[PDB]
Amino acid sequence: AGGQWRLQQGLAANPSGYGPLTELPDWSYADGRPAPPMKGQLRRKAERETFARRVVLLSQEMDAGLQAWQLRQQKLQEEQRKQENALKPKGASL
Amino acid sequence: RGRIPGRQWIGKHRRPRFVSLRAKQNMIRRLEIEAENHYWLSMPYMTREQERGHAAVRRREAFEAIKAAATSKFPPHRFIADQLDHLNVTKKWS
Amino acid sequence: QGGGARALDLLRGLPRVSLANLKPNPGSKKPERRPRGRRRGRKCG
Amino acid sequence: LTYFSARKGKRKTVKAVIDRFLRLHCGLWVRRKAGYKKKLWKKTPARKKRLREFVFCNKTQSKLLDKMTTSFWKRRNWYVDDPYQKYHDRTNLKV
Amino acid sequence: KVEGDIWALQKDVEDFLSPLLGKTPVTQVNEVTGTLRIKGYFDQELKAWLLEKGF
Amino acid sequence: KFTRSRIPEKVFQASPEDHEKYGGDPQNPHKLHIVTRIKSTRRRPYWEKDIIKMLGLEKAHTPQVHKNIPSVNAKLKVVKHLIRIKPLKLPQGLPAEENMSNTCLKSTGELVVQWHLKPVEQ
RNA sequence: CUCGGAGCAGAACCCAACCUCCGAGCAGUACAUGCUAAGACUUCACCAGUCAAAGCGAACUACUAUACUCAAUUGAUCCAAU
RNA sequence: CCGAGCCUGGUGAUAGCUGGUUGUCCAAGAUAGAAUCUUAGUUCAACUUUAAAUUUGCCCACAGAACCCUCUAAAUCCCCUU
RNA sequence: GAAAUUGAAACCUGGCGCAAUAGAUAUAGUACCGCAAGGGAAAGAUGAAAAAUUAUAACCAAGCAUAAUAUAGCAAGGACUAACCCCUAUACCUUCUGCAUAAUGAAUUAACUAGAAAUAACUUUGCAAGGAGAGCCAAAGCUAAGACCCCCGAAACCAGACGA
Ligand SMILES: [K+]
Ligand SMILES: [K+]
Ligand SMILES: [K+]
Ligand SMILES: [K+]
Ligand SMILES: [K+]
Ligand SMILES: [K+]
Ligand SMILES: [K+]
Ligand SMILES: [K+]
Ligand SMILES: [K+]
Ligand SMILES: [Mg+2]
Ligand SMILES: [Mg+2]
Ligand SMILES: [Mg+2]
Ligand SMILES: [Mg+2]
Ligand SMILES: [Mg+2]
Ligand SMILES: [Mg+2]
Ligand SMILES: [Mg+2]
Ligand SMILES: [Mg+2]
Ligand SMILES: [Mg+2]
Ligand SMILES: [Mg+2]
Ligand SMILES: [Mg+2]
Ligand SMILES: [Mg+2]
Ligand SMILES: [Mg+2]
Ligand SMILES: [Mg+2]
Ligand SMILES: [Mg+2]
Ligand SMILES: [Mg+2]
Ligand SMILES: [Mg+2]
Ligand SMILES: [Mg+2]
Ligand SMILES: [Mg+2]
Ligand SMILES: [Mg+2]
Ligand SMILES: [Mg+2]
Ligand SMILES: [Mg+2]
Ligand SMILES: [Mg+2]
Ligand SMILES: [Mg+2]
Ligand SMILES: [Mg+2]
Ligand SMILES: [Mg+2]
Ligand SMILES: [Mg+2]
Ligand SMILES: [Mg+2]
Ligand SMILES: [Mg+2]
Ligand SMILES: [Mg+2]
Ligand SMILES: [Mg+2]
Repeated sequence: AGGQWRLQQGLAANPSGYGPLTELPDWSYADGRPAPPMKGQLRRKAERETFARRVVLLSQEMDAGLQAWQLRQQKLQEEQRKQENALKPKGASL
Repeated sequence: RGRIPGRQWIGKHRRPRFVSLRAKQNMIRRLEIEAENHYWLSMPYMTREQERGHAAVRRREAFEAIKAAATSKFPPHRFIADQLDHLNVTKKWS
Repeated sequence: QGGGARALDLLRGLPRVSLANLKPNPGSKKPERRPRGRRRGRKCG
Repeated sequence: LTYFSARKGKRKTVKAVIDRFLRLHCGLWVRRKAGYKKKLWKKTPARKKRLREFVFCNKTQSKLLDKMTTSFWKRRNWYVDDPYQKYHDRTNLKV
Repeated sequence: KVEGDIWALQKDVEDFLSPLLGKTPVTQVNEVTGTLRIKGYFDQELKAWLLEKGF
Repeated sequence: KFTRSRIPEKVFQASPEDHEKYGGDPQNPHKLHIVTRIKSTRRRPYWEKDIIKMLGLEKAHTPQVHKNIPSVNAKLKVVKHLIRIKPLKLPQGLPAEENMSNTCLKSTGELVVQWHLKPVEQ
């Protein structure tokens, strides 16, 4: 219930998804010492990090590939100019 | 008194099936999702010429790891300690 | 020289070798298959 | 096939295989093409030449003939002036 | 017929065969029987290598 | 006979009305996709099952990021009826080495590089 | 009841029915349709079947001349005749 | 209890046919055809399983694959990139 | 399916054999069945002492008795304060494209009753251009070990006996 409304607010459709209700620690020691991280949150933290690194890796490959294609186009243009020079024409035109 | 000849949902004479109000809404809901997928596939970031070769280095290195793991199969090492530790089954108190 | 000397002085601290603690070398005794149980029973292969 | 003979308790050799096939020590079997002596007048010379060839057998046929013959026929022979001596071993074979 | 520290032999074999193979060879060390098993045919190379070592 | 379907290229030509509806910018196409499988591969031909495995969409409702390139889009067009495609948004840019562990993908398609789990003070 | 062509099977291959049609169990011309040998095809296996450069030997400086024309035009092993 | 007695022996006759086939746990696993007195079965392929070797497999960009003919079909083959 | 040829060991009184549905059929070829040839069983259980018989306690299958039964349903499960009431659930094996199937087998208990091995290959030791305790194999082989191949059933055919 209310999955669509949560999406309209930028939240996860399932309340068990990302948010303070899930990711925050469930408990802590009475004296105030924080509890060790929950095993579920550790799995999500590692899974999110791999997704973040994959985003960077894909972005850098496309940026590098676009530069390589642009570099080839610049190189191709320069090659045409060099071949224009040759021996001076003679004959009827002199 | 009203019976469908043979099986209900197969054959020349079948039990009629009617589209409910929510059945239409579910199909329209999935149609809207696919319509938005058409839009996001209409704007590629790079052309086919620019895309070519931009990930060949990573793909080649990925397959070399597969080859390395495939050709690394071998029996595991055997240790003297493992064989000698079996004598402990008859260890007794003095 | 950790192959000969080490394999013998280690044996000194172990219980006496007798007929009650002898095992075959691993991989030299393949398990015997019999037509008993759900897996290897019924039509028995 | 007789897996255990009644008099010696040993596997027997099907002599029909011996009269038709030659086993090279490398594991290959050599045979002649069927019908290479039949109706040669109605066969083209290109076809007749293929019939005269000494061909090998595939894995299934070679494995089948190995089961039908005992270990005597798989031993290494040193016949003097053996025509098939050079074919008993493989050279430059990978995998 | 390898006696003593067979693991010392494996490191020497891996160092010797690395330039030829271009990679670390796949070897198995059998401490119980004193046997070193190496993937690939290197009998001629190892016989000369062991002969040079004085064995 | 039921065979593979050739989608006309006219289907993937966005009209100006479509841009206003979805908010995309044709002159600045999104770099990456956010592909999520919302339909089962069962009761679908085997070539659709294989492509789902190639895209890493084995588990439904698990977001996966793919590059917005013609080769990747070609696979998406085959299984476009089994997936939801959304553009990846970077309000604070690409994650850096310092904030790799503080990233989260919101339901709006935005990847936020800071995730404090605290209400906003504004 | 075996073999070949066409439709079904419209475009690589393949694909059935006591499905719809037409055929084959030869003939003719050569007498190098001599020998040998890379690489291939293959009737969904096998058996069988098919195409072949180079080379040897011929032919040849007129002969769409170099694995005849032709779609099928056919039968394994054992054995028998010599 | 005779389309040819009964008992014993050959005899544990043979049966492509029917029935049955005994502890626990996990894993991979549904497969074009060809031949056959053969279609209630087998053998070879195909598929599946295990072990092993080393290297591309799948998805696929252009370019490319027939005339004869009425459906100017959905598609396929080939195929780098990814 | 040979042969020439080859050529060894050989100290009865033992058992990783059975223990009353086993091991011989056997307490016995008896009882019983058949004109005959022939077929062919079942079972026993105290203790040192029965010239200790008021002895040797007890608990264990199916079947019953102590103690019939209360709406409703493969008879159970989730449960629940509560057996039932509520909710959920079409026995099993075999055989099949597919069985709650009104297809097969099964009243039930106890006991008995069904995967035997070469060819290579693999795995693990030994030795190594040699291996093997004459033979055999060998272009890393060879020797040794481990590991794969069921039960019941015809109508028949034949030989020799026994029967009007
Ligand atoms: K019907
Ligand atoms: K089974
Ligand atoms: K199974
Ligand atoms: K049959
Ligand atoms: K049954
Ligand atoms: K039956
Ligand atoms: K019924
Ligand atoms: K039925
Ligand atoms: K019946
Ligand atoms: Mg009905
Ligand atoms: Mg059972
Ligand atoms: Mg056609
Ligand atoms: Mg096909
Ligand atoms: Mg073929
Ligand atoms: Mg020529
Ligand atoms: Mg009578
Ligand atoms: Mg039988
Ligand atoms: Mg029969
Ligand atoms: Mg499984
Ligand atoms: Mg026949
Ligand atoms: Mg059949
Ligand atoms: Mg393909
Ligand atoms: Mg390719
Ligand atoms: Mg008895
Ligand atoms: Mg007696
Ligand atoms: Mg009782
Ligand atoms: Mg009820
Ligand atoms: Mg109910
Ligand atoms: Mg039926
Ligand atoms: Mg049912
Ligand atoms: Mg009933
Ligand atoms: Mg029944
Ligand atoms: Mg029946
Ligand atoms: Mg009964
Ligand atoms: Mg066995
Ligand atoms: Mg065996
Ligand atoms: Mg019976
Ligand atoms: Mg007879
Ligand atoms: Mg008689
Ligand atoms: Mg009378």
